[PDB]
Amino acid sequence: ADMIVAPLTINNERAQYIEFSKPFKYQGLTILVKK
Amino acid sequence: VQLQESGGGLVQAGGSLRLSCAASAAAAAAAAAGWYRQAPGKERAAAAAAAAAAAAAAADSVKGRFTISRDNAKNTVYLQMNSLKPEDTAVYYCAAAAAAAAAAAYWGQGTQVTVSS
Amino acid sequence: LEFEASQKCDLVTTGELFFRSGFGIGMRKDSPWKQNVSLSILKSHENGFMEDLDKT
Amino acid sequence: PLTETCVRNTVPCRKFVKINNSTNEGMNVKKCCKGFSIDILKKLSRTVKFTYDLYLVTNGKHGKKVNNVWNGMIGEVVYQRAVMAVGSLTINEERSEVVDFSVPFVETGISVMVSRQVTGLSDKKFQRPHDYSPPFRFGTVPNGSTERNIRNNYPYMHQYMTKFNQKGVEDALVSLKTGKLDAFIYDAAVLNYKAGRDEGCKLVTIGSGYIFATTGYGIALQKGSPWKRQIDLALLQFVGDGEMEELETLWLTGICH
Ligand SMILES: *[C@@H]1O[C@H](CO)[C@@H](O[C@@H]2O[C@H](CO)[C@@H](O)[C@H](O)[C@H]2NC(C)=O)[C@H](O)[C@H]1NC(C)=O
Ligand SMILES: *[C@@H]1O[C@H](CO)[C@@H](O)[C@H](O)[C@H]1NC(C)=O
Repeated sequence: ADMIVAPLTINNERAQYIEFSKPFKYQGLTILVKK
Repeated sequence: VQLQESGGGLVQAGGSLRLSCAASAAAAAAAAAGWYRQAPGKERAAAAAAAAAAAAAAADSVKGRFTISRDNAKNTVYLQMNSLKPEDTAVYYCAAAAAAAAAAAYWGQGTQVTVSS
Repeated sequence: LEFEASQKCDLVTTGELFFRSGFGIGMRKDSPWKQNVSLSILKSHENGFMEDLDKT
Repeated sequence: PLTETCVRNTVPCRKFVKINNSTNEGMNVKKCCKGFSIDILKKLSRTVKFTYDLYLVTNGKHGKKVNNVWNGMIGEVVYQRAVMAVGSLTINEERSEVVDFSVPFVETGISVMVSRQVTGLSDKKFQRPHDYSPPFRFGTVPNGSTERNIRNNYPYMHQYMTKFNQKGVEDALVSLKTGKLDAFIYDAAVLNYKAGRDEGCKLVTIGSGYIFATTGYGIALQKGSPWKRQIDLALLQFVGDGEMEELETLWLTGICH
């Protein structure tokens, strides 16, 4: 294929080869617990 | 510092000219050189530029009509202009900035270029 | 995780975000589509259709 | 004046002046400057081997494309005044049309600030000032980035904003505190700071940090320069190493947090 449309994270390991551009939704990291 | 502009005259539409601005200085490697145009009734406008690195930027308005060049050996920047149109009638000016100095906007006496039938 | 906790109740997330990143499309290098898709996505985001789809 | 310099971990920068009463001269005075955005490039240029000088702006604040011409840092870059350009710069549709941008590193957008009663951009209160209560006011600093974006979607609010235009930043907040205005609109990345380092926590943003038109801040470079790949990769690397959090904490403090 020639494109990916998926919730892909941008990081150093990927930026070397495939050029991801213009993020459209910011997100971080959290942790789940039962309550 | 002081500069000096020349090269104007009267030329029929579609003709060409070679304007030139020159100044004296021992550091002439590092100066931005820009061309300014100011017609009656309009504000001063940028026309062409040259960077210290050696890049050329041309304004999209009259893009392709003229061309810029700078000689590192001899302290003079001359503007080669081609395919003249009546829209270009104005007095062109030369300027420099940065690499020291203060009160940075430098303007020559002025050279008028006339394009008409 | 936030959406899943909102939908499937009795589950909660603990702590604030300890990282920052972004989601985005990916293309093979030197592909023509990149410039225009990046230009257009910004205009779409400015318009608000992306914002409207969120509440949906 | 102890040694005609300033302490280490700060970069000098040659600020221009408009002379004294425009009589003559006008001295390029050396005065070092610091802050957040300047600090990031100091650490950045220790791995790309840069050599750099700084000089601040001359006219305007950010820029606007009027009469098919530009002035501002965006105007400076398009005419090659400086290869790089940093500082408070907002990514947007019009700006990226002429000059390229890098990957953003801090998230932001627009927000509203009020003293001490509405839901947001669809609130019916913002729709029309024809309510029973006397009309209230907006801050909406002119010649900015939001104003061009605000004009884009619906006009009738902005012509109302034309009657009353605030100036500066500090001058706006005191006017809200006194009661000259009631709804200040500006970008969120700075309103959260001002509400934080404040007195009494009397000023807050609406909702739980509600944000509209999310946007990022980044560094703009000249079009087609080879610096593009390197400046992008290096900037992304520091994000992974957990450096943005540390630098954020020092210059983004929370008193009301
Ligand atoms: C990106 O999109 C723009 C959309 O306008 C393209 O510009 C058009 O390009 C086609 C052929 O590529 C021309 O026939 C049109 O005349 C262009 N439109 C205008 C208004 O000039 C542009 O070519 C696209 N570029 C890439 C790399 O995809
Ligand atoms: C803001 O725009 C007005 C429009 O008339 C102008 O007079 C004023 O100088 C501008 N202020 C700036 C660019 O700081």
